Amino acid sequence: KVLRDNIQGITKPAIRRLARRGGVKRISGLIYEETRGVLKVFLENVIRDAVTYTEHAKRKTVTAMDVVYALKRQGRTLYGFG
Amino acid sequence: DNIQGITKPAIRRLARRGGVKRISGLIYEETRGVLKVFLENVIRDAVTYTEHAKRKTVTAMDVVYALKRQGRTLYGFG
Amino acid sequence: AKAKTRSSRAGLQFPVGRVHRLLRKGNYAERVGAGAPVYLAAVLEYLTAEILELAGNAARDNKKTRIIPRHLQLAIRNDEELNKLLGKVTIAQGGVLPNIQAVLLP
Amino acid sequence: KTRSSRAGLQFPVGRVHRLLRKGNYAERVGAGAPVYLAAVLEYLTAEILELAGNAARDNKKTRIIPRHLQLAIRNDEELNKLLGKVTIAQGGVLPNIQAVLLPK
Amino acid sequence: ALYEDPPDQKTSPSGKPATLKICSWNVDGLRAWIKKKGLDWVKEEAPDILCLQETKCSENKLPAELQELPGLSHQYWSAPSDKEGYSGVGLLSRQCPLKVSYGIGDEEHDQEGRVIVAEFDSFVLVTAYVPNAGRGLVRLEYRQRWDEAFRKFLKGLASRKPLVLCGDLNVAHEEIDLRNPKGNKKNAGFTPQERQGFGELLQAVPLADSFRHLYPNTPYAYTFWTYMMNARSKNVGWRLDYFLLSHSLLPALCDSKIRSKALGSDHCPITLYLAL
Amino acid sequence: PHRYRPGTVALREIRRYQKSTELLIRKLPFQRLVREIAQDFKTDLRFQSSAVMALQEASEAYLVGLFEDTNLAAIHAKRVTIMPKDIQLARRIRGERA
Amino acid sequence: HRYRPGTVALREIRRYQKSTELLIRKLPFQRLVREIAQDFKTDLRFQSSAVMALQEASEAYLVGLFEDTNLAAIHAKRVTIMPKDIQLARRIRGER
Amino acid sequence: SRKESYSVYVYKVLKQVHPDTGISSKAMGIMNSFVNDIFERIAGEASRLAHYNKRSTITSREIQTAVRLLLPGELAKHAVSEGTKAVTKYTS
Amino acid sequence: SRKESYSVYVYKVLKQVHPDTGISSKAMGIMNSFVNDIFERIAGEASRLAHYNKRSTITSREIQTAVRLLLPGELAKHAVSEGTKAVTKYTSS
DNA sequence: TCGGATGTATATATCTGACACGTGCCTGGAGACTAGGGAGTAATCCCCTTGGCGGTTAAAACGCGGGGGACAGCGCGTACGTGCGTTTAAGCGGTGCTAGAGCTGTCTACGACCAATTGAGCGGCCTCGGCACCGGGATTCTCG
DNA sequence: CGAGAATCCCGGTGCCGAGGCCGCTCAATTGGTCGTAGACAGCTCTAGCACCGCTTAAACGCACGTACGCGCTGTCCCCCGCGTTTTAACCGCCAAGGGGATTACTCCCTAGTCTCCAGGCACGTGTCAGATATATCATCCGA
Repeated sequence: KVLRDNIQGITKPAIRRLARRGGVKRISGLIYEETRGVLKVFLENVIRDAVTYTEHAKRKTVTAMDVVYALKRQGRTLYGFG
Repeated sequence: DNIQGITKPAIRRLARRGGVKRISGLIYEETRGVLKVFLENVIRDAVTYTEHAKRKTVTAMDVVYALKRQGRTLYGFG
Repeated sequence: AKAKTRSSRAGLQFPVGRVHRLLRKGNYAERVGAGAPVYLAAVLEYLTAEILELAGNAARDNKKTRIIPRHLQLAIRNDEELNKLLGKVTIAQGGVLPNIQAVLLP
Repeated sequence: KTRSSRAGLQFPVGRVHRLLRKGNYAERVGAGAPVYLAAVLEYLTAEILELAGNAARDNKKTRIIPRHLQLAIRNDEELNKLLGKVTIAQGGVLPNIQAVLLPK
Repeated sequence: ALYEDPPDQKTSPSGKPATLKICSWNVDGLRAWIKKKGLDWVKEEAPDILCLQETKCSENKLPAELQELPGLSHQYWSAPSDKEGYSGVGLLSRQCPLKVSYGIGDEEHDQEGRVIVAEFDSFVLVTAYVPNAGRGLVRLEYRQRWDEAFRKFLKGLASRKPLVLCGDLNVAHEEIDLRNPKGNKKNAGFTPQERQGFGELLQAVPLADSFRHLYPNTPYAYTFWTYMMNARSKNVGWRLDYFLLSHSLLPALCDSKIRSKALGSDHCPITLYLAL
Repeated sequence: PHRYRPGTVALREIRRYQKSTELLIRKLPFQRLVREIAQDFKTDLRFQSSAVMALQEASEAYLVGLFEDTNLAAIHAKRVTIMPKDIQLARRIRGERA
Repeated sequence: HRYRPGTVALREIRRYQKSTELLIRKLPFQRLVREIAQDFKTDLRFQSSAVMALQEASEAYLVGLFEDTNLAAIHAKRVTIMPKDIQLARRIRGER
Repeated sequence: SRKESYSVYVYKVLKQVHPDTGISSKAMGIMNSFVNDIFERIAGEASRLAHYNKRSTITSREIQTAVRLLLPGELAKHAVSEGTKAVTKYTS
Repeated sequence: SRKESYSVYVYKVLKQVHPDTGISSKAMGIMNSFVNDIFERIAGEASRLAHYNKRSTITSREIQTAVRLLLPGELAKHAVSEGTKAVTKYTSS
């Protein structure tokens, strides 16, 4: 089953809550459309490396370890998974 | 205090290559601190490398290693 | 003979033997010195003790006895030298340190 | 005879293989790994040198200097991604004046 | 913008066919021009006589492309003795001239490499690279003295057989002869002094401007375009290269062409058709 | 009847969501987004729940850092309202787009 | 007869962009490096290539910082570069 | 597949530092990853030092220099002091 | 004693791709540093890939995956294609 | 609208010191043969992911003031650039002089490596106490 | 300044996982050997440092004009706070199947060792690309 039009699933209130946690007080309307692209790009970059890692090991499930290594490649170094 | 050796025209010229048309009167005093901090950061690692190598001559390659550890990779000296 | 572990011999708490085994199997160099695992274990236990002490202080501040990732994340961010050692590291389910810019507050 | 000539390359294969073991990267090194890596390395500089001189021949010179390598790398759109962090000795800088600064 | 030179007229006003084709070209570095394969163009044009200016080449350094063309076999060359790499002129001819000489009176002492005189059966040919007034007019006074000397020299010649003068006369005579007249108010090539010199040349010798005689009101017709600012692309040029003729030769005049498309210099060739 | 002024609720909320440590993004939409992104590279993959949680946490950390940086940029320009050009500035100065 | 303020400044930017020179007097920089390194270890000997490498790295870092800060100042609807802009660029680059 | 994590050792260190403080499983995972990452950094820098100085073994001096390179500020000063004290006690 | 450098091979490649261009000594030193750095990056990534899978060999699979990981899109595709061509060329004879 | 101040495309004449090519030889690469240990293949099973159904409701979507902030426009006055005479220190050229970097010759200590062995550490199973929460009341902020 | 909303506190409840316990490991430790590497002494040449003198490019202090940074005002527009209506997330529940670890076996690829030679690195050297240096408009400012 193939999937379509899922980037809109990251709703406006979710962006508002993330921005509030970041510590902003007033948000312009054209921010939502910018972040749904920024996060898309970041996710595309991480998933490419994760899929490469899982494909090399001749696996078919993206283990959390693969995502951890993909993150570490770009200098993010998530702590708490494996 | 040879941070005074980095003269106002030299800072101005670095800014010009960076592409700045107008410079305020406080950058000259402010950028010397950034430069000093930056050097301290690379001079410490270079001296540590030399001290470990039990030499006392900070060779250029040690400086290259010191830059490479902080991400500022440098080509041309080895 | 009587058996005394190097972890006990050196007066540390981390296992010197496990560090030694990881150093050789890790392919870092074909020869491993005698004192290298001892030195490395001492440094590791020092750093762990420091971060755990700060986390415990933060937890006791919140009137909680247990240490949860939120406490580790405040302990890491509030200190300055730990923060630049772990500048490019994020703690899962750790939250963010509460600073709001003063311009925003009347 | 030489392995590089057998595989139709220019970069050495024996030297790469010697580095691959001496560098202590793994306990065993495969036979095809040096050839693959030598091919990749040759392709990379084939690309850098191909760009660098055009960037030299456009300026009426026949000799490549650091400036031409800096221009060729910065003008590219993915080679810049590959070499974003590196700094080339006296490589100068791309000529880029921001618009406001140019008086309209 | 632009200019298209009209088709070659090859018969005289009285209906006689052209028998003589002369091409003049400031090649601005003969060697370079040959590598710019300027001789391939010459072969296509197949002139009877070829006059070259600003060769910047002493005779010992002429490319072996010298012999390449059998038809132009009588060749005469001149270069300055103490300014090698500047000036230089040449004259190449299908038939052998009766007489050839160099300079305008004292070449043996002031070997300038600017002027060749060749006498043929029915006319005398002079080709010249007139001294530039220079950037900032630094050598304008010299140019004025030289113009006078040249006028007097040519007066003597024209006193016998009819004269054809061709080459780079380094002046745009009137406003119609360059794209930017006031833009060149005091610039070399368009000073009042140089323009007056050209007028006196026409009146004193006397001579007629072949191209302007045939095309008196035609603008945008140039023979030089500055290399800078791609002025050749934009047709921002000047008419600096001429064929000037004795009045007695006007009945022999078929056409005077500007070969705008021929590359290899910052000047283009000009070509004269005469019915002799 | 009683309505708060335009900044009070906004600040109550900075504080609550800067104090707490939940995920802040619904799990199912993010999982579907991750699956859709991953289908363009290798067909018929099978993610693990831990992997999706790790991706979620990394995304939240990245977005919060970006929002903090662009808020600093917006304050620098004598403004309180965050604008897209501020986000572009933050991304440019780090050196991500360019 | 003075050229207007925009004309000479950009005359300088274009020259200083194409040049690939060193732009900093070598002896003052060498003295500064020795003075700073005097602290960590006493009586050091600097190889000349080491000083040259330090100078190259310093020039690159300062030029990059000045670019990033010109963008910061330009965004604030201003052409003059101010110290607040440098401080903002440094904090954003995560270098503070 | 035993995993051999740094759980027991970290728990012992807490009990030493704070005698009456617990630690949850998520915090245990954070501490395990922290320890692994620091160990990897130190070992990698030690190997790089050995290779740079044409050496072939990792003596305690390489570890000391790696610690001095990685840890910023006073942390380096106290880490090297406690490490050398532990080594000195071990030798004798 | 002796210097191990890629000066000869980079000169040969330059001759092959540009038969009439020379290269100065500085640009030569930069092209040596570039090759050394790329070698370090790819070899380190291959070693790490081998370590993760509890495998003790650096074969063509680890190299190709590391090349795919490091290099950006078009460079990755072209490089892996050319490397596969070369390795098949070698194993054929 | 115009007079004066900067880019500015080709071409040739020297100086040079720095690339490009002989060259020779020695050192590392290449060819052969062997052992054996790592890796690929094969079968299994179980547990972990996928999918699908229903109920519940917290959260998202939408509409509507309205008020505060983004933005355009004017003014002003002070900071900066711009040119110029002056001084000052950086190059640049010797010149010497010694710390010490770099290489080589012993060999002794030191770490790799193998045969036992046992105890520190890991897996499965309680179990009671830390902690989230609801229920309620008291406390603090806030805007008209 | 006071009514109303948001927040902290006081406490009983029940829950689930943190911590302890016990059995069973398997790898860390002892005790030996043995090859080698790097510790140490010693030597030679190299280049880093200090000095001196001359040239002159550049840094500096100074006036002056002007332009742009910042403050202020007004306007309008658009984002927030709240209320009402979806609606899709979330929890629980189930089944199902496939693929990810496992053990056994085999085989073939590479490390190791040896001998032999050619290519590539240091060294010399003749040649000429690059650096000037001299000649031969068009366009864009300040007035």
